[PDB]
Amino acid sequence: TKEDIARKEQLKSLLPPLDNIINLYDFEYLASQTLTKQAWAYYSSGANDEVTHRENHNAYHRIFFKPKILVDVRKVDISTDMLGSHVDVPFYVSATGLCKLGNPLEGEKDVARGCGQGVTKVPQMISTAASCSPEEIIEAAPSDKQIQWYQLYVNSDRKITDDLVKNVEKLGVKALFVTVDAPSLGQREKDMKLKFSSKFIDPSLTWKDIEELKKKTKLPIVIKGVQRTEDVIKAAEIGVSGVVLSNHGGRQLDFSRAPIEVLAETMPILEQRNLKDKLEVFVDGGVRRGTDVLKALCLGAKGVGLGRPFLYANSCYGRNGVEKAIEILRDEIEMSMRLLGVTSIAELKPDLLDLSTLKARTVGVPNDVLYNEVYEGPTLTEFEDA
Amino acid sequence: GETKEDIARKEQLKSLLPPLDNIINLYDFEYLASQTLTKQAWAYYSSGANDEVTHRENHNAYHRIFFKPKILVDVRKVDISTDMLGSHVDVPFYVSATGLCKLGNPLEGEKDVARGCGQGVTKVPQMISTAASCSPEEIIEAAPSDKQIQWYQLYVNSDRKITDDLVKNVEKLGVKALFVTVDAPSLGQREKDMKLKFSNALSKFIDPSLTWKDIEELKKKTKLPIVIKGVQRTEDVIKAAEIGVSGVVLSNHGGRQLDFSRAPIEVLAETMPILEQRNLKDKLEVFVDGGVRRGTDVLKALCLGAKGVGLGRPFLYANSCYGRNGVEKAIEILRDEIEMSMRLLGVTSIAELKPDLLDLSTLKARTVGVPNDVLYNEVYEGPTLTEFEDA
Amino acid sequence: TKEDIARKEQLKSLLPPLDNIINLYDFEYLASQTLTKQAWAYYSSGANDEVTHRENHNAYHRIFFKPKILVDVRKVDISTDMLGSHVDVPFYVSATGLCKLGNPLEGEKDVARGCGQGVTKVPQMISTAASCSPEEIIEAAPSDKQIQWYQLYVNSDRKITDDLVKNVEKLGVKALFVTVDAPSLGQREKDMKLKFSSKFIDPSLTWKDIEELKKKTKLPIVIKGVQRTEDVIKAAEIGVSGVVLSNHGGRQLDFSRAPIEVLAETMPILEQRNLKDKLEVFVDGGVRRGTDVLKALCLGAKGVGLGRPFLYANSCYGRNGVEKAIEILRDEIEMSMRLLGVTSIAELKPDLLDLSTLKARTVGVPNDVLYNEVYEGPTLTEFEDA
Amino acid sequence: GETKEDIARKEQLKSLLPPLDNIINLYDFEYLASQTLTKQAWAYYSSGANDEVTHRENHNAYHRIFFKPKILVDVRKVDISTDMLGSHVDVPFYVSATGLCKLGNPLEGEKDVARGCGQGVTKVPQMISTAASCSPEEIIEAAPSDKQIQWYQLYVNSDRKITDDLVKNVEKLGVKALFVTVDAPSLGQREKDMKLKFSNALSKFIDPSLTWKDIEELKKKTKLPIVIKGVQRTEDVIKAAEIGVSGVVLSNHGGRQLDFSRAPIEVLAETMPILEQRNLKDKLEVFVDGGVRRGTDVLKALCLGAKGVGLGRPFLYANSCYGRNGVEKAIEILRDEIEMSMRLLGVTSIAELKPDLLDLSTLKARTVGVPNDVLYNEVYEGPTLTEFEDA
Ligand SMILES: Cc1cc2c(cc1C)[n+](S(=O)(=O)[O-])c1c(=O)[nH]c(=O)nc-1n2C[C@H](O)[C@H](O)[C@H](O)COP(=O)(O)O
Ligand SMILES: Cc1cc2c(cc1C)[n+](S(=O)(=O)[O-])c1c(=O)[nH]c(=O)nc-1n2C[C@H](O)[C@H](O)[C@H](O)COP(=O)(O)O
Ligand SMILES: Cc1cc2c(cc1C)[n+](S(=O)(=O)[O-])c1c(=O)[nH]c(=O)nc-1n2C[C@H](O)[C@H](O)[C@H](O)COP(=O)(O)O
Ligand SMILES: Cc1cc2c(cc1C)[n+](S(=O)(=O)[O-])c1c(=O)[nH]c(=O)nc-1n2C[C@H](O)[C@H](O)[C@H](O)COP(=O)(O)O
Repeated sequence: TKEDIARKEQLKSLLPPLDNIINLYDFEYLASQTLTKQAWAYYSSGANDEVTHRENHNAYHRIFFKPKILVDVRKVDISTDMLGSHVDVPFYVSATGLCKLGNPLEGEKDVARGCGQGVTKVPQMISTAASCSPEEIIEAAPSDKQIQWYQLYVNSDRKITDDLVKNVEKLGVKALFVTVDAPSLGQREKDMKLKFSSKFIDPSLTWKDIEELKKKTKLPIVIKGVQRTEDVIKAAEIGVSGVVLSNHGGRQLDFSRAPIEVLAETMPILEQRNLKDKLEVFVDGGVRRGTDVLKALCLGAKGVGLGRPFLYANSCYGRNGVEKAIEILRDEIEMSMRLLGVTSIAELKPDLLDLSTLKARTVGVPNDVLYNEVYEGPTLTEFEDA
Repeated sequence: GETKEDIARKEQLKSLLPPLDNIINLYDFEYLASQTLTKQAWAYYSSGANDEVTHRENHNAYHRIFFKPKILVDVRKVDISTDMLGSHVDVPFYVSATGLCKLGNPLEGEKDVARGCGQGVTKVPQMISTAASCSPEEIIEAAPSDKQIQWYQLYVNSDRKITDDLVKNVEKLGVKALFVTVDAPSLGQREKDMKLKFSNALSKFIDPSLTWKDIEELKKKTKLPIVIKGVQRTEDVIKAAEIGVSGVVLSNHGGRQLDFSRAPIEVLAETMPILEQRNLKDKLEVFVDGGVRRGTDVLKALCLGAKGVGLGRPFLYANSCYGRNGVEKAIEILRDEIEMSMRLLGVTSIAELKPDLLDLSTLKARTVGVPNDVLYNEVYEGPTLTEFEDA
Repeated sequence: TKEDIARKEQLKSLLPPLDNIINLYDFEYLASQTLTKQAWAYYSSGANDEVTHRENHNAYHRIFFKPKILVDVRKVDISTDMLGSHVDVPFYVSATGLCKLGNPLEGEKDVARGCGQGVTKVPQMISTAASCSPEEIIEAAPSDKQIQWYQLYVNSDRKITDDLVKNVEKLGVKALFVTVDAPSLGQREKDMKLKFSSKFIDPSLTWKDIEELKKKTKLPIVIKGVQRTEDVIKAAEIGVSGVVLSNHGGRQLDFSRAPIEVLAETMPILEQRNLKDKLEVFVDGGVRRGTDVLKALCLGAKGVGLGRPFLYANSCYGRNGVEKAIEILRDEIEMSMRLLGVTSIAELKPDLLDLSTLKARTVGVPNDVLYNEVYEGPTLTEFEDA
Repeated sequence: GETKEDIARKEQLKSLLPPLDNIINLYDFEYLASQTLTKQAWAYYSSGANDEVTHRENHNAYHRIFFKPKILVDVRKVDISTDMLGSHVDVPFYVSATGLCKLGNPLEGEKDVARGCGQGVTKVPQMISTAASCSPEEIIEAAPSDKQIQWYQLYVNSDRKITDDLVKNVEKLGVKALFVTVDAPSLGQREKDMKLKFSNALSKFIDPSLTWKDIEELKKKTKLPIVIKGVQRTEDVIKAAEIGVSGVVLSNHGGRQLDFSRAPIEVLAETMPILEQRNLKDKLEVFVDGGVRRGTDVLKALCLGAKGVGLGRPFLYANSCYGRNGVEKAIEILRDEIEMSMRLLGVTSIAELKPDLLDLSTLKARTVGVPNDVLYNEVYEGPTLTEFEDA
């Protein structure tokens, strides 16, 4: 609408220096003002009323910390293992389709770059729906040490999916995340409203098919989009490597629970049956601060994913932005680890958390409109007129 | 009390209404109606009893329920048809009785909802109000389809002969059930309505004497299935089963009667397990209404074991902005919302919607916060986001 | 501040016709705009941060109704007995000092008039701190049938209080409410802020003194301002007639509980010890609708008081306003009784109430300012530009 | 990053500040400071770690506690004096350590709080910060009264000789206890502060290695009572008692360090009963700080068994607007708030403040609402009040 005049003025040199970016929300704010209406709609959107998208995040605040004091914390290590690889941090960039809307010149290529160009090396989940080719993305990663996973929507045409699995294996991805929370497309209304002037994805995907995909590949399988303890147990029973507790960033079923709350529930069940070492359990949704990450890890998550935050960093400052987002988050984790009073990821245990109010998921009774309207609050002292 | 704001409202209405294809959800209809209906029409449709808490609560209580969706289930094909009161129904929801539909649709009123409910590929049951602005005969005649279900809403008169003639007439006109409304012996005080009359409660028409005996007698006078509409507690659900009526609507009249009646979704959750405990499982069909605006709302109620879920206001609004095709669009929006969240839920039929698909652990978290600390919050300044360069 | 120009313009003929007053809040609104800054401050005020004042009301919303349908409700009776007198309604006007601030010409006289001038006769509690004399108030009541109670602050000079008790007995008051929640004055900051350009009340009042006051008078004693089950039991043990569960309209101790919540707690204790008939138990605070009254009565209150609502009616439309406030409330009760499915005050029992969430008295965790600020809600469909 | 808004702030400050007698509560000081301090001073004082939730929570958690006041008790005379760490104290509260008090009071800084704490009829303990802008000697010299209590806040340096000299110096200067701060091995990220630096974390100074052994050693090196400041869980309270230190401050540094540390009032409630269960009753004096702004806040903490309650920010604000007499006014406001609500509580001394005066049943109701339904709430129109006549 010939208004992106204003839009290139902000982008251009009105953007703050990267070094002035304090947190992940800063990236989000700037993204909100500079992207095209449709890039913004496509990235920021959730399903229907977007309660789950929001509740993904808010549920972290239903958990508090019980930190240890008087512990030597001079030295902290936040490295860990995810899917047989050693990783610098306990988080990753979750898979995120069509990055070219926000970063038109480089797209998914810049995520790879930002994930390996600096001191800390963060795993990248690549979308089957990436606007770049899997080859353009792997051959762009500036360090052999960095790792890459492939996210898979299994096609109705299973020949397509059988060759895809084979092409990514030989390109060096270290795992397959099979997305199972999107048999039909979540109704994302922000998109639709602006639009006013599936085959891609097989809705028949079965457990039996996952049993089958186990046999046709040597890459480790994580079932991405589990939303129930019962199905975590089912992933164990069929012997996949892992599972992402996820609701697609609240882009699919609205009133899916927060994965953090589901985590809290499933981990203890997985212990009453030996299964803690069997199944790596990942978590995404709503994660915006180092303490969110820490809460997850304390509950038993092997790793925690982020989508939108990185997507927004990438869309404003490309690869450099991604590297900074990594820096911001990695420091948030170390700094708060220290205040928690532990020194390694393996020391992050449930006794560090206060879980007594996890289930305080409330809906107030409607506000008394008349009563509140006529009431006049207390008032501060004023300053003389002089 | 309308100005020549009849004009501001008319240009609004007049071609400024967006194309029907651009309506995404049931709220849109609501929004459009709020700007285009006459002040009296808007007040009559949109209002509730006293402080309107029950009205809003009806809706919010749905949000105290979350889902436990099944993954990696074959959800290629999905069917949302079911049965209600002995008839096959394309859909698990229906249009509840609303009086005076001509305030919003002056030309056609209830006839246009009959048309919307029955014209297209998806057909929806319609409950006809005793306070309908059109006649029963007009509304039944108007029905474009033989396979479409019309039900009749009854207010029993103090003069029982009138009620007797009425029941005989609608049975003969071919309605398929009687919903006897029991939650309005006294008329709920809808203050938005009163606020117009100035600056702009017992009646013989609805008999405040209606009793359990009266319902018992009524069922010997007709072969139509009888439903008690306006049940607000489990004790009365059990009572309904005892007198052997067909069903019950857990309802509070859309928050238009008693304020601080519970959300029907909450009563449902309490009631159905107690109806297993006592065997009465499928002796009584249990319907729920009020505050339903999304397919996931409908799904939650069915998972608790509602036979069907009714909507009032959303259909009023569609009819008032877009007549018959508005009603069909409303039917399509909701139909699609239900099918699509069934797939994501991991079930393929109505019978497969069961309590184990719901997380019910925070159902009871209906809270009133301690008043906030206005001075503390006033002086407090929150974090801010980075700004763009000054220039 | 020569602004009460505006003030007499509203008062004068800008005031809506009495017949256009729908509810008790309407009176409150109009009062808010027309009273002097200091009358408003003096009436509307609560203690410190005014949480209790507000929580008095909000706690009613922590209770829902379980109403009976298919009950013949053609006929309802809301009459009852309070302190050996038959009363038309199950409520009363609580005592309220200095009514001349709002109604300068008539004051406490107009409350009496409004309480007996129309069809329904409501009891009046008279303040020891009334701006009118007890004689001017009793001799103004236009029906002998109407009843009057006296509220007593016992003076440090007990001669003053001994003659006062004697003067009100012979003037025909049918009871004494001894106020015990105000040994020191609650800090009411709205007053203080505007003011910037005790002996009256004995802080040594003891149980022993109430035992003593029992002997020196034949009028029935209600201890007004009980805030604990433990002290209700103490009023029983010393054989007073009644007790008002009250915190002075949140004008005294902030973070006193809502009397409704205290009611809910004490009534069942009074049954596990025979005491339900022994002690009449009254309740005030926050009551603004017929359903508030009904909730109280269902829990076992013998009556429910209101202050501010009547005070505001009286201050805008004097005696006529008071009569209308009575009408508004009395109809609210009958109408909702009917919808509840009972026909007499004695049928108002706890089984009519849903008490499962009485203790859902919550404080949210602080709002996530950044997260919420950047989030953009869903949006309604717009209307064409045309 | 100050404009010649140094001027807008100076006319504000300059005689436009209201008379001290017109200040009603601790919030007023806060308000006045927010308009008169330099941007850096305001950010440094008012800010917390990351999203600042713990900071606000410190305060709100007090509101999860209600009172069970005793009636018809003789409350003519009331006494709020008590003892802390072996000294008699006029009051149950104290001024916690805040660094850099010269940002707000350029001329006098910490010396003016020393004066405010000790000048008048009511005297209040002062904890001196290691990051004080004035010197210990300056601040102690400044104390107008022999009977006034000064305590010292210690950050142990990586170079322990510096800490050793410091402890010997302040002991000799006559401070009455050591508060060793343990909740800041890493510096909390206070983003309001950072937001100025642009567009306008380990240090050798605070040793991140500090250990339980180090505290044990410290107590053999001084006769002063030692308090561990920044205890955030009961497990560490038990640990403090085991090594036989004098006391513990349940504190999270005013929400300036770990975000999502609990409200200390909540930890208090959990901790004290466990300190009966194990006998350790009065082996350890337990202090609480953070979010305290009213006398009833102080009362709640004492009823749970705190020995004393500390305040940071409110005293900073009084000192920054009004220097020494601001501090005294703050002391008087709070002193009066405590005495007056003791009477209404129905007790007459500190020892009489016990758990049975509190309603603790909703202490755990720390909730996060499900996000609200923006579309539902948007279209919804509430009831309105009557209007005055058009004319
Ligand atoms: C933001 C976003 C997220 C997407 C995403 C696209 C966007 C714009 N997409 S999508 O086009 O199908 O909807 C996917 C995707 O391709 N496949 C997938 O498994 N997850 C996808 N995710 C979800 C992602 O994997 C995380 O679950 C999600 O972003 C986590 O939520 P936050 O963004 O709140 O961290
Ligand atoms: C919105 C509305 C609802 C009415 C309604 C009128 C309006 C404007 N009316 S009424 O004039 O008596 O109040 C009736 C009616 O005629 N008879 C009846 O049984 N239900 C009536 N209902 C209630 C209706 O049957 C549903 O219970 C109600 O609309 C469901 O709530 P929602 O609108 O929130 O879905
Ligand atoms: C509104 C108000 C109430 C007063 C009241 C004065 C005002 C302006 N006064 S007072 O000057 O001491 O504070 C008294 C009073 O005289 N004595 C008393 O027992 N109650 C007094 N009450 C409290 C009254 O008895 C009720 O408890 C209170 O008004 C009930 O709260 P609502 O106003 O919210 O119903
Ligand atoms: C407000 C504030 C508090 C500081 C404070 C500085 C400020 C501006 N500082 S600080 O520079 O390291 O962060 C200290 C300090 O020097 N040393 C210490 O032990 N506590 C320090 N505190 C914390 C103080 O001792 C109390 O725990 C805190 O102020 C209590 O919280 P309220 O302000 O909410 O009462």
